[PDB]
Amino acid sequence: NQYDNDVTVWSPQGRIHQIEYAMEAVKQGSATVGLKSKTHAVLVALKRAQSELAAHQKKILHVDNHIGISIAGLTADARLLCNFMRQECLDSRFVFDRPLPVSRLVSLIGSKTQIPTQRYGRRPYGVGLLIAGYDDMGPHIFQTCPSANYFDCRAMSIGARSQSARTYLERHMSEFMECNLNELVKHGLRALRETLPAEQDLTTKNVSIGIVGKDLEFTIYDDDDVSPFLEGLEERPQ
Amino acid sequence: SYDRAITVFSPDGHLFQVEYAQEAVKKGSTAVGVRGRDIVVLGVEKKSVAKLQDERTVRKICALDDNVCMAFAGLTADARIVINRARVECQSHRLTVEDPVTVEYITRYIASLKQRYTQSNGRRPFGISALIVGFDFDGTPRLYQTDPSGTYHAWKANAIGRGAKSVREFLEKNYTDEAIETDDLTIKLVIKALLEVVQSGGKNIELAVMRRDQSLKILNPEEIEKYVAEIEKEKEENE
Amino acid sequence: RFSPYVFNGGTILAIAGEDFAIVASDTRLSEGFSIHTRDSPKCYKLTDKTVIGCSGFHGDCLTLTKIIEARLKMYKHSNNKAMTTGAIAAMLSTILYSRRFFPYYVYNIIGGLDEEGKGAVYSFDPVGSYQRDSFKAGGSASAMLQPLLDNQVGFKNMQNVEHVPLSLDRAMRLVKDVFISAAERDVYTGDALRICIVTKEGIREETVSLRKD
Amino acid sequence: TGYDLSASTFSPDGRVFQVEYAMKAVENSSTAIGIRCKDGVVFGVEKLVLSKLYEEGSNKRLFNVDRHVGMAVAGLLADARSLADIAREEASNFRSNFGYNIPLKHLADRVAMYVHAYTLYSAVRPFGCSFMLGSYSVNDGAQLYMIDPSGVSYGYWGCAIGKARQAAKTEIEKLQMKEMTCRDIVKEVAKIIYIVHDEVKDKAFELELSWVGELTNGRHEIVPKDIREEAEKYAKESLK
Amino acid sequence: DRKIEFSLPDLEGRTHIFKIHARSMSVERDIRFELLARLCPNSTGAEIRSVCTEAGMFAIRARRKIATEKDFLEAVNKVIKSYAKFSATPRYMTYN
Amino acid sequence: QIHSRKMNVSPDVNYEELARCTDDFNGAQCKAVCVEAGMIALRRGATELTHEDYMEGILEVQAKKKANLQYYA
Amino acid sequence: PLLHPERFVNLGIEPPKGVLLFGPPGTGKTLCARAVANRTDACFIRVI
Amino acid sequence: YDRGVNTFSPEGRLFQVEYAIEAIKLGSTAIGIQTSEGVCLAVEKRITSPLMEPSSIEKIVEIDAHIGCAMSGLIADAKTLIDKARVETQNHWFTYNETMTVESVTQAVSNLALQFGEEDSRPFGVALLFGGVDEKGPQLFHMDPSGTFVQCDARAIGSASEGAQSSLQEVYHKSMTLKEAIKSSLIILKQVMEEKLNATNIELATVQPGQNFHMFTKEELEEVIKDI
Ligand SMILES: Nc1ncnc2c1ncn2[C@@H]1O[C@H](COP(=O)(O)OP(=O)(O)OP(=O)(O)O)[C@@H](O)[C@H]1O
Ligand SMILES: [Mg+2]
Repeated sequence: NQYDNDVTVWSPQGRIHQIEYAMEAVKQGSATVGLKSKTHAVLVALKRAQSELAAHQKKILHVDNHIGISIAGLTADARLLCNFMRQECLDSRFVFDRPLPVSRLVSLIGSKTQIPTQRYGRRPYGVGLLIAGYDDMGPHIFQTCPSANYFDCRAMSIGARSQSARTYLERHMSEFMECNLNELVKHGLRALRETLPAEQDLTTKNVSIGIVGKDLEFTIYDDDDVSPFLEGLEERPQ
Repeated sequence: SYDRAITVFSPDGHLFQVEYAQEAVKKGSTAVGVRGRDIVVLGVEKKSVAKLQDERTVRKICALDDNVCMAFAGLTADARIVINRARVECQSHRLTVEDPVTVEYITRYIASLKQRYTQSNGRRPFGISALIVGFDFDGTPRLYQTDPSGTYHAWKANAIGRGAKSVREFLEKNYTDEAIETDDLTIKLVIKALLEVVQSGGKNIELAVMRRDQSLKILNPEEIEKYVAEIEKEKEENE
Repeated sequence: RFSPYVFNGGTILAIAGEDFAIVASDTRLSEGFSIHTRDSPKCYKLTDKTVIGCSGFHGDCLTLTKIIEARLKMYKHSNNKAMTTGAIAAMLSTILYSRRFFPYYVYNIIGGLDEEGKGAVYSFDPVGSYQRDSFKAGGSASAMLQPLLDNQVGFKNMQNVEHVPLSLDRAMRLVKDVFISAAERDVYTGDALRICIVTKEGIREETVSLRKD
Repeated sequence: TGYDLSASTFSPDGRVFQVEYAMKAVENSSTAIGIRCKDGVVFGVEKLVLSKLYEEGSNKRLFNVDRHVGMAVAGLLADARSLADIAREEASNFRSNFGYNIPLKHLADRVAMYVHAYTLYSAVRPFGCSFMLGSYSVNDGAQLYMIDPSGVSYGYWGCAIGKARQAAKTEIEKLQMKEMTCRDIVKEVAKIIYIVHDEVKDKAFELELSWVGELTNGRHEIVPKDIREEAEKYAKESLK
Repeated sequence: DRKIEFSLPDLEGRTHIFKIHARSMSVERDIRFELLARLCPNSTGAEIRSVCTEAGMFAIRARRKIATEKDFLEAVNKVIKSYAKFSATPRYMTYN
Repeated sequence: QIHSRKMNVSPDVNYEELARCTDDFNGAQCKAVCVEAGMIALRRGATELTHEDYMEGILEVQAKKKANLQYYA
Repeated sequence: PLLHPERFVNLGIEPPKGVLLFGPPGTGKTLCARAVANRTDACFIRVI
Repeated sequence: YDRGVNTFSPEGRLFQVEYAIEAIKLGSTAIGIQTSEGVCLAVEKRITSPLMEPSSIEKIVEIDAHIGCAMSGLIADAKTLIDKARVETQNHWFTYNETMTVESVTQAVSNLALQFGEEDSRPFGVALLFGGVDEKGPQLFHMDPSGTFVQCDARAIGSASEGAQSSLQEVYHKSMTLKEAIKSSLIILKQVMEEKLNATNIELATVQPGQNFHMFTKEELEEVIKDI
């Protein structure tokens, strides 16, 4: 147990436990699912209430006109990476006068989160960022982790009880490349409804859906515009 | 268990090293102070001269500016830094803004300087508590107090030091809603309050008053002995 | 030795309407006694209700435009809304004063709609003082346009003439007439006329040719 | 053991266990091998698919440091990304100060001294990475290097980094690598990977082959063995 | 096989505990118990019953046969505040 | 997988995914996860098991529980 | 299991056979043991 | 591992900020209610001495001429947060000629509370209630030492916080009026405090759209209490 105190201290098994504990902070937050077609990349999150009459905490937040991210984990590390995220997006607009390629922006994050996972004096960032974007070669779905690894993927679900969402995505990933937004969005939010206890339903007040498109700027819909998306659904087989 | 740091919390949310600084205040000599109609007054006890020293270097009552006073408790070393720092701020305020310094402004400086002095590790906080009395802000008499946590606060009658709980309970049954006019009556209230000293020798009281227009008027042990005589004159009505 | 400033010419016109705003400029970029191009407009659509014009030294015009467009995004993600017309004029005055001892050689005019739906024109100086006006004309031909608009828009020095507010169609032909007369006597003006109209339904554009000499 | 916390402390017999602990963290990573022929260097990495949602080419371990220099990392992948950016930055200053390409003998010295500096102070820890360096030139030929987490860096003809470090170099040394061409090497690298535990107790894998030498004119790039697919056609015939 | 642990009741537990240990005693029929469950932040079921027994002992210090609200309020200071805190109550002015 | 032979397991459960989160357990604690997961489904009257049913059975072995911790949005 | 020994077998599970109670003192350890001695309908053995 | 802001748990978590949430619990209660007519706000004083001057105890401070405030927990950390919250509304008017919205006030406040160990100290010990009427109407927000920021419709914090919330969720609805919500708020107060409710135990503060002044009640508070 004496090796379980700092980021610097290695173990006699070769595993640093402080990085292994920051993965556990990702499982505290709620579930969120991102996926993409050939032309459209949609990530869908799940709000959580604090009390019975407070507003629900937002998950999806706009970054750039072609980049939007989701969140899972500490809200302190959330806005701290967002302010680093927005600063790098407008520097390429100010210098190069082009939007950033999405694949090389995430490489700046892995260089950003590597220093506080090696030097003493700062904990690792407990955060679960899902990233959707548009470079010149189509849509992308990215995830990160507090071990500073970033994974390109075509579908991903992270957060609380998100293993049941992964099983839905693996047996329907062959259908994702062809279908358009009227069902591609509700292919995604059929995966959230297995990350729920079996007695309540995904309502209009607890879900956010963000869409960025090839000809569409990144747009966040919540609590009023979810009703054209929740129409035309079946119930759970209970 | 867990204290040994000014940055850690208790499992029930406490700062014990900040709370231990208030325990050092209770080793000091008591000093009281009231405000009145025009004349403010503050007195200290427990002089206890030791037969072989000069007594003009053991003074507990100082003036920051021309119309504000100071009385403290705690340990003598940390008071000298706070007094010498506050003389600079109540003089540099006058240079940047041509007004005289209000009694409210100098207490926020002492509290905020003690505030940031508590936050960083490796900085032992001040173990003193102070009384700031001044009828300076446009003819209005006021008195405030401080705390080692760094919370400036306003009372109308105050007691500190080793035995403040008896005196503060004494003044609640004694400070009349009838305002103590004929200001020797208000001075006799303090001498009646300081009569409940730790030994009450009579000649160990150093009362200092201010008539809100003149400078500080340190009382002599002949005028204060006259006020101790009339306190025994009113005590003759018990029989 | 090296000198950091040069004059490039240009002429910017703005008129605050009752429920509209018109911003006009030429597209001639010159230096000394040479013509760089005949297609370089000075209009810049900041928001859907605000257009800015920038004259003077062209290197500072390209810099100052990109600084404002960065701070529009910095306002929005911090406040979940867009800037107003008056908020941009308050922000621009702090940016121009921030280099007080090495000033931008840029004359600025901001025209657009307020929060009530009416026209608003703000004029500037290269150090950062501003005021709200009804019509201003900045640039190289500034002296050739202000006395005529005092006669037609402000109705100054006129007798027995009612003060009808300027309609949209009457304001279009006043803009098209002043730039024809200004391109005759000024050498830094011609080759086109870009006109931007800001209303409650968006921003329209229109291009009128001038003499090419 | 207790006397093994800091990297700036010695044991009573005279070694630092924090360097010893980080070496066998490289042991748990999958096998990446390297080999050079007489006119080139051929890399090869056994890389396993995580579950299914990997998108066929993500998070690769065949980097590209310079015009003629690349890496074959194994171990903690995030720690190798920060270390690869040092070698990208180190080769740029040699260009800007001397005007020509970095020699591989000088490049491995600059990197290994940088790895050495994280094994001395109590504030930082040693790296958990080991990697390869291969290059080719016309005035120097082909070279192949090897850097441990401690910082020892010298040259090989062939190597392996991962679980099967010993189990791969047993059958590397039975090759006549001094005279083969690096087109014949590519079909021979793929059988070394597939002999030792490609998907036996694991789930799945995918082979990556990097490539530098005389046929690329000094360039470093991935193989065109998506073209004609000949590595897997020749190595899967070794089932019996 | 099963590790059942016992913790402290948050607020709804304690308000139910006061209604158990004080239903069989002569009290005023208008008092509230939720104010009492505030003032016992880190307390057990044994400490709550000791407050209920002590409040009746104040009624025998005076000459009463029913318990008032101030009988319980003095009992909280007798049980908890006489032993849990002595520096934080008089020198309290850091928190209001 | 051995001790779960006698129950109604729904066939979307990977024991390799359970070995991801279960670590430093002996053979008997692995049996204890299998016993406790059968009774959690008995609480709500479920007829078969799920991967979520084992994950709550894991935390019950070392006797954990989770709230809304108001850090995590 | 002492009153319905059916649903454990009719689903295919086995009940646990050993329960420990731990926590702070005066919390109610003895009460839960004292209350199940009331409603047991079975052999109950206190052990000193 | 429970004495450091630079150290995680095997389960989550801190274990340092969780202890900072506990420091709010030993404060005084405070209730704020958002209504379409405006935002009312109530607090309890807990005056210790009669010689103690009452107006030197602040619980409602005026952040700006259309934004009020409320606090609980540690008084020493509260005066630091009120200082920049007055300055950040003042810097915004200097560079924009407009009033900063109530939501974006707390954005500036939360950017420094999440800097306790994240520079290159300890977290704070104070929860805050922010009420105000901006261009989106009346607003009511809430924060914490962990920087977690949220909008509430009616919130009660401090001591007696959880016990107030259960009774406060009972009587709240969307179509309230301002004068109804004021007398509804201090029915809750006299049920959660131990002293008899009078004109010296509590103080009020309201804000209206056309009445951006008067974030205080000066002995009209005696009229509200006598008609309870
Ligand atoms: N949850 C509860 N509800 C009601 N009363 C309680 C509760 N917990 C404790 N008590 C009261 O506290 C008294 C003492 O409790 P008890 O001695 O059973 O605690 P314990 O945990 O068994 O102590 P120990 O751990 O020392 O054995 C009991 O007589 C009971 O009346
Ligand atoms: Mg017991």
